[PDB]
Amino acid sequence: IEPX
Amino acid sequence: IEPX
Amino acid sequence: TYQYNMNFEKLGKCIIINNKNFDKVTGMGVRNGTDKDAEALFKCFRSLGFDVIVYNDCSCAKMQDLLKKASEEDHTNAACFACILLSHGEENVIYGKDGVTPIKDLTAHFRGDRCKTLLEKPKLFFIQACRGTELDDGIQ
Amino acid sequence: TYQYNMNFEKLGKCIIINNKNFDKVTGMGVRNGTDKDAEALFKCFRSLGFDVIVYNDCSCAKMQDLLKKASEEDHTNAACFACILLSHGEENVIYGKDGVTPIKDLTAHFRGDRCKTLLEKPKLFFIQACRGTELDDGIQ
Amino acid sequence: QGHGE
Amino acid sequence: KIPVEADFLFAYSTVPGYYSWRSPGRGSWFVQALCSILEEHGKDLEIMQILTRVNDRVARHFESQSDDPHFHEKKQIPCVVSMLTKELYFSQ
Amino acid sequence: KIPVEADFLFAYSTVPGYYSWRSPGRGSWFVQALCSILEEHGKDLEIMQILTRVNDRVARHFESQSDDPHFHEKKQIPCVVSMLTKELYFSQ
Repeated sequence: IEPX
Repeated sequence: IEPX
Repeated sequence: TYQYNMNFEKLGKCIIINNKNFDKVTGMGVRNGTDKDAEALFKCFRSLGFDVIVYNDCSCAKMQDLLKKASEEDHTNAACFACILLSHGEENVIYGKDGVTPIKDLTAHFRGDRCKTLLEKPKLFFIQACRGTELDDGIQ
Repeated sequence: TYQYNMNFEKLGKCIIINNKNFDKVTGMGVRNGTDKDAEALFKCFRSLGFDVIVYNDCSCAKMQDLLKKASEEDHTNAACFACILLSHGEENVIYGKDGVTPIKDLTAHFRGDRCKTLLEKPKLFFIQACRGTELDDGIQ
Repeated sequence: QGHGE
Repeated sequence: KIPVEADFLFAYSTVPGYYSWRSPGRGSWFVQALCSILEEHGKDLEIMQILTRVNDRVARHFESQSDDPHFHEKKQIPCVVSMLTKELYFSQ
Repeated sequence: KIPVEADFLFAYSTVPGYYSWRSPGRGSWFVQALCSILEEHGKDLEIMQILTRVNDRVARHFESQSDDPHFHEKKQIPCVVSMLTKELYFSQ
């Protein structure tokens, strides 16, 4: 999962 | 009136 | 379902912080009318079924400690928690008679990891205080 | 008496800003998956009755202009307005492909005194973006 | 609409 | 697991960066409204329905007056921040 | 008069100061949840009811998975800021  |  | 479970021995604790007088050094003045708010709020939340406690002219330290200890009490038998803050304020901050303290630090005591007995229970904060000095002149 | 009047010819306009690729100078990476969000959102708001348009990889200036112009359109026959922002961001700001811009400046164009045709009408903003670097480890 | 407990 | 920041609700008397008005004789606008609505519906409406009516009351039935023109004919709109995951009713 | 700041609603994917998670193959948590709730109740629920279910859906159905333990098993809760003066329904 990637952050924003 | 007065501010808070 | 979709509603918070309210089947508890009691609705919960309601903490009211009524700050009227401040130290000269803060540059803040007397908040005339605040006692009227506290009285109405207490009568009101008592009618709702809360165990209300009213504190007056608290220092920043007193405010932090007061809430820290409330967050350390056992709320297992309560459906929720309420806190009302009446004072001077600027953006993200509230005045103690002493000076200024972050609203975030006041409410952090009740995070899910620091107050396990209020986990999954609604935690309410009503805040009557300024958040800067912008004016809304209105329209129409 | 307690509901917004929805008896208009249009539900309203809906602006979707889909930012996926950013200028290397910003140091931000590609937001893979944002296209699925955009398309999912498109169908949804469309189903609600919104006239939605999607703008990809917008610059800060483009976003500002987009919102400004929209605020200068005639919403007399619209029930409300909606805007969705998908991008990188930080506390109070959101990324354009070329940098950051204050979210406040994007929304101020719709103030009651700057967009008479939306006065007393709901103005909705949905924001998918970071607001800091804090982590929520959760509990129990 | 209709809001109900 | 549950988010540590979940289930909080902040009912602010005013929006970020603005003043908040208080009457030395009747009390602050936000509180006057809050108690008024709670007295009538605190036992049969959802917390958000209550605060929304509070928002409407403060915004409509209140306009300032002061010798200082910089504080004359001013308005106010409260700010509700919700992280609640369920609907909240104070009864049954 | 009407406050110039009245009738605004901000639905943030996360609370102030925190991260907001996105799945490269499924999309961000906040949007996945928002769309699924609107697809099923956008026509029969009030805006705050919808967004509250979104808060719950995000806070419960999701939990991160990453190689970097610092991003492992992370949670999220959206943030709704309402200055709305009435109830909102997308119908009739």
